[PDB]
Amino acid sequence: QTSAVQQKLAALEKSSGGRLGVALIDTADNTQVLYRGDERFPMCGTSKVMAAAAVLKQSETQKQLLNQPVEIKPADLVNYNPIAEKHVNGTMTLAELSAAALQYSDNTAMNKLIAQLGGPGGVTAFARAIGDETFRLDRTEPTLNTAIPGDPRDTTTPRAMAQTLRQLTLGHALGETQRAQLVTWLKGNTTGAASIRAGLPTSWTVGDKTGAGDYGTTNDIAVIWPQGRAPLVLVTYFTQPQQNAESRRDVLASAARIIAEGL
Ligand SMILES: CO/N=C(\C(=O)N[C@@H]1C(=O)N2C(C(=O)O)=C(COC(C)=O)CS[C@H]12)c1csc(N)n1
Repeated sequence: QTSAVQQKLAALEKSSGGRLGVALIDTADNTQVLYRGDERFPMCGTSKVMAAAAVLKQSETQKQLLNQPVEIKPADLVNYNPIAEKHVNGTMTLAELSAAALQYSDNTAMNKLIAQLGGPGGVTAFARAIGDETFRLDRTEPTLNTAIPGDPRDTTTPRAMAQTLRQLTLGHALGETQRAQLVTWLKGNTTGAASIRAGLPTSWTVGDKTGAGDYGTTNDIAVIWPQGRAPLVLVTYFTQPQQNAESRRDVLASAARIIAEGL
């Protein structure tokens, strides 16, 4: 059985030609609205939130960890390194790496976060530690974005990622200082204007992390503070049947617009 919300999302999905996954959590009453909420989707860059959060968790017991400089070698650079390329034969702190990964989608920066955690398995272990039983990170950048049909690697479900993003940004999966830091990073994201943000009232404060990959995979996860009501968490995942499909950030904006109706 479906609600009008789910029917609108299904119609959007059909018109888009792809596969859409949505999870909304309204913290006013802890209700969820889901569309393909328990299907796996390739996370691509939305996985950078889990890696940054894992390092924040480490820093709760290692207080200067975020300010630890990490060497950036020429050999570290991968396919998209807008911030890290400014620091080749130099350093970035774990805070700077987190900001670059989250706010500029820097893939080299993500690889340093992954390395700090001991590899993709370290990121997954953090996910399990905060109660996310679904998330899995298997690969480093750039191959974690291959988004191959049927491939379980580097996937999660909309429901799981929404629950986790809520716990990280509004709940207490992290310490208070670290939660605030993650919120600050997400709020300052530079890559999200055309995605969930484009489908929501401009007066709402939004923190988000985008992701993109092959199969026209177009993703965004967001924490949302509407004017005068409890915050929301929204995950919108989208992927398409053919490997070189075009990005569709408009589909994410449309999904957000549908979800926002009545709120
Ligand atoms: C093998 O890797 N292939 C990638 C890829 O690097 N995806 C990563 C990902 O997510 N990224 C983000 C991200 O984390 O959102 C953005 C966003 O950056 C900007 C400026 O908005 C830039 S691409 C990078 C890819 C991307 S699209 C396609 N067919 N493939």
